[PDB]
Amino acid sequence: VSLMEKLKWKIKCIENKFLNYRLTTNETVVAETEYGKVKGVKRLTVYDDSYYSFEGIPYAQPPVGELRFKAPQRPTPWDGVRDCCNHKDKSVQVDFITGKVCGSEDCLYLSVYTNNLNPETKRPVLVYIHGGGFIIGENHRDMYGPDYFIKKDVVLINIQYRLGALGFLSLNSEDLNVPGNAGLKDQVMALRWIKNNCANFGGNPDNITVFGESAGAASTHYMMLTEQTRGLFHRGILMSGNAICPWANTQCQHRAFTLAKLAGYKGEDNDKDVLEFLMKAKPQDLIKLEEKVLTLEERTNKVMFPFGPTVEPYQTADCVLPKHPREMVKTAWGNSIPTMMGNTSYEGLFFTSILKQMPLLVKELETCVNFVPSELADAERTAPETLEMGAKIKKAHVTGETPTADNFMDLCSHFYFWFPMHRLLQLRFNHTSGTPVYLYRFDFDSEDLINPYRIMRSGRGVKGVSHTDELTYFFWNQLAKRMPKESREYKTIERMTGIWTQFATTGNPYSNEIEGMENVSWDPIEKSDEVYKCLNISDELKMIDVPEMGKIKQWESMFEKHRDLF
Repeated sequence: VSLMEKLKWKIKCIENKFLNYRLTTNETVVAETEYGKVKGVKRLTVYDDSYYSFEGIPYAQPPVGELRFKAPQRPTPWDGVRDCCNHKDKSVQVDFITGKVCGSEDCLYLSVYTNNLNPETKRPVLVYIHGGGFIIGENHRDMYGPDYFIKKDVVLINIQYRLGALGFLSLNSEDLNVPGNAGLKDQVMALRWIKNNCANFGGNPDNITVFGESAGAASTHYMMLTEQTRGLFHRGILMSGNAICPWANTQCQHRAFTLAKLAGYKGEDNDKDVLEFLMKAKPQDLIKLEEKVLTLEERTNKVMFPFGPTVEPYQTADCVLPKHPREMVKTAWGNSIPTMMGNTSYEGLFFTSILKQMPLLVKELETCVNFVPSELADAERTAPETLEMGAKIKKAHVTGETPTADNFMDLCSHFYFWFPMHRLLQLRFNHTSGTPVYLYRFDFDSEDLINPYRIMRSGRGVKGVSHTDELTYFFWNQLAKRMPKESREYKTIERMTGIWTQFATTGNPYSNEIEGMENVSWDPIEKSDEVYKCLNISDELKMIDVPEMGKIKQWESMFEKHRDLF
């Protein structure tokens, strides 16, 4: 990221800190938790609303020393009052703005927010799991400010979880107790905490909604798939992602050795000796080198991250993913709760930045063999069958004689997002009680209000609604400003938070008290639907057939001769 966005962000970081001190009040309050008392503080928003803020609540033991790479354990309770008027640090990670490593291993906390600690009725609880490809992200309010949501009468909770190799290291040997998915196990334990403690903050423990975007959507989906969380919550929202996305799981059992070797390890490839080295390495050395772990073959086969959620090699006490996600959908308790899913109108637009550095990537669309689902494609991507599948993909997105950057970004939309959603809906249909799933499409474009992901994707002055463009209308961030209440952006905040809270409350997203929704008939998707219908969200709200549907069926026809793998 540029020297200009570095000094620019540095200034906004200094501004957000002064604004945060300014928007703080003297009204501290104390709440009960099952681990002891916590002290929160009341804060202000730029729209002159206020909320109670409990930050840095530990939901697990700090996963340092001998707990590194290990499943999390419950934290130690305290007497007295724990100070929660400040944020703790984020997980160790590479800062996308600077490129420096930041964060700390002591990262397992959650934050709780609400406009009223003593509501006269129990409120719907909303749990946000942040995205960031399982390698970046945080629950700090400079990125995920509760300001928009606390205009509503909900309890909003933002969690953190271990990222990167520290969150997702996986070793085959059953004796060392590092099956993988530690970061997901973090999320489970936070869900358990939220279930037993939200009532102390005015939350209804029988009405909990979990949601997230990108990796957060995949996380949300995993929390719906695993037996570990059965009955913990009651609604789910998958925003631009789920667990059968190609980027949302990887078999990384061999990559530990590689990481150890990048970090200066001397010796052989057995897990024990590898683990011993990694266990004493500086956290920020491991994270800084994760970028270098993937082979050129792996990057070629579109493996996006070295460490991430994985099928665990053996089962233990806190096992989360004992089988491939497609298999888990077949018994998943979460299939039987109300679900909403969606995508933006131009997801792949996110990859503008990557294309700018590698224009050679556009030539991949000459045969498109690299984008054929990996379970179908051959190693070298040279078999005639693979060239055949690649051709069907090519027909879907190459509009001219030569592929363009726009063709490319349009393909990514489907490869990374629309096609996986399709596969999930059809799999779920064969294995469900018949609880509704609702679809939306986020199509509202604006440059007048943005979020920090736009700095990373180099989305400055770029038309179209990219992946993460919607976050701006759910959460306050240090690049936000107060918007006139009649502006299109303000109306979209209102609509977006209105629908999400309406869904959270009732398991049904429709409300006539939401402006623009008076002609809306939002029906869920049925197994017998050849065509998906979705609430299209732009300047107006309108029910439509998903525009991406023809290209989706094109991708599905790759599985004409392998219908078992669909």
